[PDB]
Amino acid sequence: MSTRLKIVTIHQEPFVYVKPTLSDGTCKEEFTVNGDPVKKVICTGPNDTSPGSPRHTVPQCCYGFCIDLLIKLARTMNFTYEVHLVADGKFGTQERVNKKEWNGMMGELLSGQADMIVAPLTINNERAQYIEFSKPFKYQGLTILVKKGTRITGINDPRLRNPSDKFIYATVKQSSVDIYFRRQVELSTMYRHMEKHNYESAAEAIQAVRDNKLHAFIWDSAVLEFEASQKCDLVTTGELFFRSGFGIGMRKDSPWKQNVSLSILKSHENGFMEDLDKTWVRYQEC
Amino acid sequence: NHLSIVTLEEAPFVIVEDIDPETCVRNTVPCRKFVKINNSTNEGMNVKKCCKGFCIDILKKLSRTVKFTYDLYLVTNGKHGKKVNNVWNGMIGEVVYQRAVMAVGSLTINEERSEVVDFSVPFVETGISVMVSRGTQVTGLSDKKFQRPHDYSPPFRFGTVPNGSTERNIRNNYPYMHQYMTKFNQKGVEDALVSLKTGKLDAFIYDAAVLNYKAGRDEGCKLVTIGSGYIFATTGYGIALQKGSPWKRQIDLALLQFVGDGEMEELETLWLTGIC
Ligand SMILES: CCN(Cc1cc(=O)n2c(C(=O)NC)c(C)sc2n1)c1ccc(F)cc1
Ligand SMILES: N[C@@H](CCC(=O)O)C(=O)O
Repeated sequence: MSTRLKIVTIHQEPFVYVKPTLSDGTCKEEFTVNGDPVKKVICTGPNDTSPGSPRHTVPQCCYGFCIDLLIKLARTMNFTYEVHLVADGKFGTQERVNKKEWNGMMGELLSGQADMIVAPLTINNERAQYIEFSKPFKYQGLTILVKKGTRITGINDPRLRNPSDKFIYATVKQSSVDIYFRRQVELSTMYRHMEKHNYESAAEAIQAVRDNKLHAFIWDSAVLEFEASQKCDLVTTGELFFRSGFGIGMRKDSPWKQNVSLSILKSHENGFMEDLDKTWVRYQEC
Repeated sequence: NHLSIVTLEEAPFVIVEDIDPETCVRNTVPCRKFVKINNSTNEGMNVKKCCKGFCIDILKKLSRTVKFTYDLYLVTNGKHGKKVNNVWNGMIGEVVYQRAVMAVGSLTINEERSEVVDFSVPFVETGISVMVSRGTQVTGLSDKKFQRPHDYSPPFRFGTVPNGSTERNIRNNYPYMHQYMTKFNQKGVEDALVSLKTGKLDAFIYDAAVLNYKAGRDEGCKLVTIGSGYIFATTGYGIALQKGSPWKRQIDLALLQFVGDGEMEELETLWLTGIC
């Protein structure tokens, strides 16, 4: 028995912060900038971060923009949910197996493992052929994150348009940014360099730009522009090459698709989405 | 395959032109407007006008990609869309009461409209923006000059063009501001830009994408959008389609292709980019 929605998510600060449960299996009482309590959910994701390894599922503490938004969509539409993290830690791309299959959250949604995707999931043509996206809950773009000192014009710096070994840049494997370079001819000389260095996770690449084991990171501006504000040693370069929005993922059969978009609009209109942004996304300076 | 499609003029989204002294030339598509013989009869005639603009270039692209032909007309019953005694008018109205298969123009997606019609994925970011003469001090809609206008002496003068998404958003969220604004209702955008430039109005609250376009193209760059062109109650321009429409998928995937291809950034360079 159930009508309890399987919610797949990913770890992506400031959208979804994932932390351990306490010794009783409960979540730490944290309070916002305002002083209001941080809303927290339990998310049943794995522990072994290694690829091709046994996934041992363990309850964890999930909170962030996308959790507040999920709690909102839940209250509003009146539904119950269970949150779990994407078993392979990926967003979703379609790869050749003749037959093709989706990895990450996209794979999870389409396979039945999840009934909805509440994460910073970029809306694109590829995914939209297979899944239904909500009206966007965020509009951002792509930018380049570098260590303070690294000088780059933007996406058209000679160190990026003509690659080498002195300058190593990459993105997250099996994401929309991967698909973006993988489908564009003008960026063919970029993707062939980037596929040699792509990271399993955003956290890992942002770490590698801190370690100087990476020079530039092409990723989502809502995340990158945030990491720079949190970590003053890192900086974003150039304006925004390509603009994209985030949407709630569902299957094409899902009878919630209408009511999800009606809530996202209700929320934009009544300043609750600007409220979420003011709470999570836009804070700190360097 | 041959679809009835409604539009509404609003530069630079939709631009109406008169037919050549024989037919519609260049990037222009033909567009019929039903003009009344008199104001005490329903008897009128379909004038053949010539349509162009950002949305017309999206519609031109969509017919090619999605593989449809169309009969383009200009909405005469109202404007964008307004619910009057639970009966819709304008572009929205045309789609609801199955007079149009779809509506293409500067039509704002909002929850209210999404209950009656299906919207395509957004193609232009919009919402509410506040235009002033370079020098007016406003934080945003949150300003006590707006929220509480009689707290200030003399009161702040601000208006909108009623019966659109802006007026619905202000009515919905700020009841005191709304009731105050009504006395400063503007016929259209040109009146308000004049009322602004001629000091007869201190601020004009309107659609973000049109206000942003008006700032960038302003003669002497006197009129400006508050913040750096800051949008409140953020939304977008979508193609209105009938609820449960079969064209939604085909149109959404094409629009998503145009964003990815650079075809959309191209359209923004040709039509929306400004000087200021
Ligand atoms: C921030 C929430 N928004 C604005 C928004 C989202 C979006 O994805 N796009 C696209 C785009 O990338 N489309 C493929 C454009 C082009 S302009 C645009 N504006 C929003 C939210 C709800 C809504 F109904 C409309 C827009
Ligand atoms: N584009 C708006 C009209 C303009 C406005 O209200 O600012 C609509 O579709 O209602």
